[PDB]
Amino acid sequence: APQSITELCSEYHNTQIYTINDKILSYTESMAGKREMVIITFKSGATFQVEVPGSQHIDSQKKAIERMKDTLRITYLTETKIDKLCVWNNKTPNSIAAISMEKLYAGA
Amino acid sequence: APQSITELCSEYHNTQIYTINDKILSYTESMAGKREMVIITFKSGATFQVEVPGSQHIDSQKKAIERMKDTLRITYLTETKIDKLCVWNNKTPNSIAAISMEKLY
Amino acid sequence: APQSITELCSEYHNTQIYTINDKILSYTESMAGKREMVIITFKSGATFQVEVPGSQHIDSQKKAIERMKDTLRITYLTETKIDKLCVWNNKTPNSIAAISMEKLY
Amino acid sequence: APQSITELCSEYHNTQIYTINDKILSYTESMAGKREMVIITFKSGATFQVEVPGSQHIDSQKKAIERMKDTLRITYLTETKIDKLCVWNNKTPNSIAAISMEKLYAGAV
Amino acid sequence: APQSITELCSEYHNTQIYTINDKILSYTESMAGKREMVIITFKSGATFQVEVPGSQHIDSQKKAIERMKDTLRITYLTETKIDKLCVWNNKTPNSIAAISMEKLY
Repeated sequence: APQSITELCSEYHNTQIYTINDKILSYTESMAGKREMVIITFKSGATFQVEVPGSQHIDSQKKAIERMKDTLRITYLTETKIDKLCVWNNKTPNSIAAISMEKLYAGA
Repeated sequence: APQSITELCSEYHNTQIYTINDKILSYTESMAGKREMVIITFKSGATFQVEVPGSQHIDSQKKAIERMKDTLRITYLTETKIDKLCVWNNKTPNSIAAISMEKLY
Repeated sequence: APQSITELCSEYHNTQIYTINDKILSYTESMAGKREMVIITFKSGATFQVEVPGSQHIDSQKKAIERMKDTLRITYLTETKIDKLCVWNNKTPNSIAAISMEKLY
Repeated sequence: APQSITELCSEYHNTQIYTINDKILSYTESMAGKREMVIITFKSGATFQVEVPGSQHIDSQKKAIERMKDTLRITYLTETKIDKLCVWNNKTPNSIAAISMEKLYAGAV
Repeated sequence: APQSITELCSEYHNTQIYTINDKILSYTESMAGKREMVIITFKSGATFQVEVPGSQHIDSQKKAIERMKDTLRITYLTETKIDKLCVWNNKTPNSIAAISMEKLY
């Protein structure tokens, strides 16, 4: 198993690491039919989504998607700084594949 | 996929964006049979609901409804400011379709 | 759909609105067989419960009950002030049907 | 339905109320096979568990067990004071059956 | 039932207790197909994971895994200090089997 979000992104096609290093500016959540998704944007202008569950996803991904949306909401509400985002750039807005957060009052 | 709550609202009939720009005044939650819903109101007088799961909803719009209700509760409790609300105006009170929040911290 | 907890309570028999206007004094949760419930009390002496899921509950209520119990726990932990409680008075202690929370902010 | 954790504990065999009146000292959670449980201890030395789901538990107890573990974790994290604990003393460590939490009150006893 | 994380770790093969005594430095969560996992690292350089649900895992382990990932996220967000970690060292990075947290105030 990968030990980094970067290492993890390297295993997929059409993924790309975006160094956010900032907290979420806006959180949008929809329960509208066929558009059950979450959209987050940063002051950098960057906009991402946790795309509507469908055929692009496998079964094990069902819970992961819900968890990802749970994470984005709590991250937004607690004003937690997001470090990097591994996203699929072949989707508009870019679909989130993985998220990493780092509390840096130290190093590594 | 839409990149905005406004853009998302544009894809539906009977929807309408309400610029709330305020925190939830009251949170009401019911578990009473046939009225399992959540009602939120703002000091503006505006009142909205996350309607009882019915036949008007598609299969896995089921999880989204629960999540919407989870979001409204945590938003209320944390006194988080809600920006906009895409709602279906063909329901009384207006049913929530999407919610957007932005912290200009 | 009702726009108020009071309006909602009016639709049911054996319900009654109780103006709590106070935070939860005690939170009791049981996972003991046949008594999987939650009991909350206020300094007013008032005691309420989210009764054990049974034959009087339709399947739409199943998630609502769990949500109600989730709400009471987080309300208690965050010391959030509860406004009103629509409860079924034909149960001892009174069973919670709906809860409303307001804020003078 | 009982109106108290004490009244509730009275309905069961092998149960016993412990007046903790303190916050959780340690929270231990395991996902190891056959030992999916939670263990909490207090500075009093008292140690309790939310035992691994099995035969002794029924089917509505399934969600209640998960909820109990959810409650212990949030209680621990928020440093919330636990009042009493109705536990089954026929298990080691004692298995948690119910938990009660009181929130101050200058009105007094 | 064991009464300690260390006593619990002793019941398994390929497990090992790591005394972390520190808060999580980084939290990584993936929903990418076949890599639905969580990775946490500490300033000590130590890196652990809650491995992708597979075959080693029985069935009641399904909820435990989700719970473990829920715990790591909330622990990270609240900057809570983790005491010990019982992990399976036969995986890279080491897979988390159990976690213990203490206060000592």
